Amino acid sequence: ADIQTERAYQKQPTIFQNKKRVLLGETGKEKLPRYYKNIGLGFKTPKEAIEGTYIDKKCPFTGNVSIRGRILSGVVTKMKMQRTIVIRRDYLHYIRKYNRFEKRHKNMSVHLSPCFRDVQIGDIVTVGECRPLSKTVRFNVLKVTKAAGTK
Amino acid sequence: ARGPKKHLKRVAAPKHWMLDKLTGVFAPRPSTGPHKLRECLPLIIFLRNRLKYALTGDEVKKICMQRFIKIDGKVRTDITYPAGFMDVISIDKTGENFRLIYDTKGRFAVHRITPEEAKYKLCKVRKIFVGTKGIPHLVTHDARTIRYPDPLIKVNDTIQIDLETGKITDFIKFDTGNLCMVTGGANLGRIGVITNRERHPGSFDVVHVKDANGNSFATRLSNIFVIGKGNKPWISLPRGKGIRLTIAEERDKRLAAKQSSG
Amino acid sequence: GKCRGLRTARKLRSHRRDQKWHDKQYKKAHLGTALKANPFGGASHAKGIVLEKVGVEAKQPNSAIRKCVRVQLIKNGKKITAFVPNDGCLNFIEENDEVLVAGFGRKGHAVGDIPGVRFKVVKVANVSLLALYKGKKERPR
RNA sequence: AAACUGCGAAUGGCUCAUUAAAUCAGUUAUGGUUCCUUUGGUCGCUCGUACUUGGAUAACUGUGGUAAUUCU
RNA sequence: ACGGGGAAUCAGGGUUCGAUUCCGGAGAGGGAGCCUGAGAAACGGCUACCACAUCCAAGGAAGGCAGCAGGCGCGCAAAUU
RNA sequence: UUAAAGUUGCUGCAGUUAAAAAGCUCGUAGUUGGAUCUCUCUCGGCCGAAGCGUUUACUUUGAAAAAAUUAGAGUGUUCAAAGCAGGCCGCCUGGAUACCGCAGCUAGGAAUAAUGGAAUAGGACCGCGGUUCUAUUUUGUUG
RNA sequence: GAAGACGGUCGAACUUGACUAUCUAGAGGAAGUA
Repeated sequence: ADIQTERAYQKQPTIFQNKKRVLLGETGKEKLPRYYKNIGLGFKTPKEAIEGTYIDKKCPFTGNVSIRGRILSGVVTKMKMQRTIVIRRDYLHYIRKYNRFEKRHKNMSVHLSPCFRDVQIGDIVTVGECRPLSKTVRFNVLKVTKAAGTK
Repeated sequence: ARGPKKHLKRVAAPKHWMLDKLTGVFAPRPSTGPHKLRECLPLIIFLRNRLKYALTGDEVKKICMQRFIKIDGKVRTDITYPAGFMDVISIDKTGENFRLIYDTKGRFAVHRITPEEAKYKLCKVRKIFVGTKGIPHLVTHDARTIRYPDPLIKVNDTIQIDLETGKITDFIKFDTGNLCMVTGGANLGRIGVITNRERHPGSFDVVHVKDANGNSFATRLSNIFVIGKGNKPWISLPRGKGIRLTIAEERDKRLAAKQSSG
Repeated sequence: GKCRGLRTARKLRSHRRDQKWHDKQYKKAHLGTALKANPFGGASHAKGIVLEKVGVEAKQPNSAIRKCVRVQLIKNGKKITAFVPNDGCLNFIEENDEVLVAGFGRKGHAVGDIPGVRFKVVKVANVSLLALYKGKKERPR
């Protein structure tokens, strides 16, 4: 329950969890030691990462990805898939003949780790480039900042 | 393509070889080797286009096949063998020794050195790894690997090789106040003192270098070669001292060389 | 008046490229119907077989009979009336002849007096009409 | 000479039919891969007939088939 | 419509071209499948089908110029076996 | 096919009568929007490493941007289009430089133009308090 | 260790339909064209 919802046993692959022990620790405090790492670009790992119990192999903090490439940022529009959200990135494109600009946008399906709970729509995520996680997913949510009005 | 390419068109050759347009369709196309083909001199270009010892590629074949050319102490019969930055080309029959060092305009100069100097060279360490029962390793900028270096040698330092043994004699560390040559980009061939290094994580670092006359320029970190310690270079420097003149003062020097000579 | 703001580049260029189709020169050379109606198919010259000599009558404020030639083109089988320029140059033209036909000058419109004729003859039997007219060559036998 | 072995024949040359975020250009990444060759490293690190091992097959000799092949 | 570097024109802004010797892609009549090899879905390699087409003693055998020349065709339009 | 064409108009056209303004009001996107606010903390040698300062646009800089082509320096191909050579009596000297939009990097500037922050105070700065877990220094050694 | 065969896969092509497009043989006619 609460993790094992799939047909296969979910576990962090780096942590061995069947270390035998004597009854003074076998009965006293039962804690699976969590694997987490520190991604390197000044981003600090959230609290829910290092103490949570979720298992996500695509999480940037407790899974097997590395963050290298482009740091970008968008705004959450759709939260309707399993562990992956859709952001929108707005920019101005310079047309040279008219010396002017036009509002364009591009969508990005991006992977959202379960360590970012309380993510609304309309708020600004920071995304980092990883290896291709899916057919259309190449980025990963690294930092969430709320919208302007949510006190 | 269905595989690796073997030709080089003459227009797409590197600019600093100073080939011209009309003598052929092809360029010499360097062999694979210790230096990159955008960063090397093939031995055929050094021996007939620079030294004028030959007039054809056939004569370069005849000169090299008599085993007369040693590059870094070893005989090379390959006429497209890529010589590169700070290689010692030593012709024993004429008693000449050369080192490939960039000019202030970013081309390899015909720099003659004494046979005292022709027994060493400087290399830039690009990679350190520990491998297979804890033996530390180097990888220099010309594909040498060295087992058991000094443990103070770190990446981006500059070591000194003895060309017969292949072993390190001493080294310079990467620090502000040491002397550089730029080996890449716009600032190629310039020489000065490190004053600064700003570290951008996940990307390229930028090193600020100060010229001997107070000019200042930046490069990337990979385009930096530490020549000497403090101000003293550990090698002999070419005609210009790594001080790039502007076009106005180069014109003034070229005109002052005509009103005095003649 | 027209929009002028700093972010109006999409409104400005999508309006210009839609008002560009109201120009006669753009609509002619960017639609493709006028190129499929051109019997030359965009070529400068063409070649055809002379079907019959034809006298076309001049338009009203002057009076003569212009000496044209009805010619069926080789490359697509379209039929064409084409004007034979100088005098006694219809005498040089037999029937079922190879002929070389150019445009007449106004790029598909009928040059002044001759009604509905867009073309003129340049060569006949691979000899130019100017060489026959000035007596430099003769028609082969 | 021939033939076996090895390497090359994936480069070059030609053309512009397809192809409209595709190709391509600038920029980045492989910490997500493979790499003949060149260059350097490594190659008594292993505790268990050798002063040299075995069977063939071309070229060659000889007998041929098919109207016909760089066939056999 | 192969894409770029680029080209013509030009007060300034622009408009049109880029098949074409440099770089990148693609394809070897049309599709498909492979062997060998570090590297090919290779075509001056192989195996089929489709369309063409060659030699034949009628049993069978062989093919691929969008390489250099050259020929036919096509055309307004382009060179030496 | 380009200029002529200010006859496609961004610079830069026109809409009473020459071609032309919607029957009227509402109204989403888009476009455009009134004044207003004058840098520091631990170490390493008084300065740097550690933070940036709300976030961008803008601007200036830097480096990175194939050659050829274009602009352009030198040089009497006999001149020139070209070429990259050449010049003294073995020497001497070249084979420069600029431009390369947009997108992406770097560093200064802070006017203009967006955006943020304390109004159920869940506000800042302070000392004081309580709850939970923990760095490993601490007991010649070891437990 | 060859021929061969069961199966699987990739898959050109073949047949019959349906829709759609083109090239060609095709009576009749109409209007305008002059």
